[PDB]
Amino acid sequence: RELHPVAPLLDNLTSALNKVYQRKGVNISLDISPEISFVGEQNDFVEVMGNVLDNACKYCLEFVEISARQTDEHLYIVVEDDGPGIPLSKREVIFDRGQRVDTLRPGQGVGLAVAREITEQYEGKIVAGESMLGGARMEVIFGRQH
Ligand SMILES: Nc1ncnc2c1ncn2[C@@H]1O[C@H](COP(=O)(O)OP(=O)(O)NP(=O)(O)O)[C@@H](O)[C@H]1O
Ligand SMILES: [Mg+2]
Repeated sequence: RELHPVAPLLDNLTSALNKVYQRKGVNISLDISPEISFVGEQNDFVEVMGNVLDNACKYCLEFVEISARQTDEHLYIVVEDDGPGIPLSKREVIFDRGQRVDTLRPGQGVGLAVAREITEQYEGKIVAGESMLGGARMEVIFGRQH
């Protein structure tokens, strides 16, 4: 399947988000080596990452960090923020379908339930954890990279 360099896609997403949240002054740092790529449908990668990155910008206090690594069959994108995080007791239910009635602000994404379902199409998943900053750590994993 087609190969998509990750850095440029994340750059496109950040740029769009920097606008939506320009008033908040979120500082988004990226550590994505140039060779890291995503194998699959570009829009799938962007829908998942757009939802996770929008959440980080929305809930952070100021800092958001994005990093990535890849192995032979998997791609790992980690998004960390310095916000309140996701309570231990909620790191499960946030991936289930909820009452998302008209929450369609122009920057809203597909939601985490749908984002996880997309990663599962690639034999992947999304793991909710805690960052060093104490806020959320979301690790997005896509499989089927070989
Ligand atoms: N980075 C984060 N920091 C704190 N809470 C988060 C974070 N990411 C997700 N959540 C929580 O998980 C919930 C569901 O995620 P998601 O499915 O993206 O929400 P949504 O319905 O699309 N609305 P929104 O939280 O504006 O993205 C959110 O409403 C938050 O309560
Ligand atoms: Mg969302």
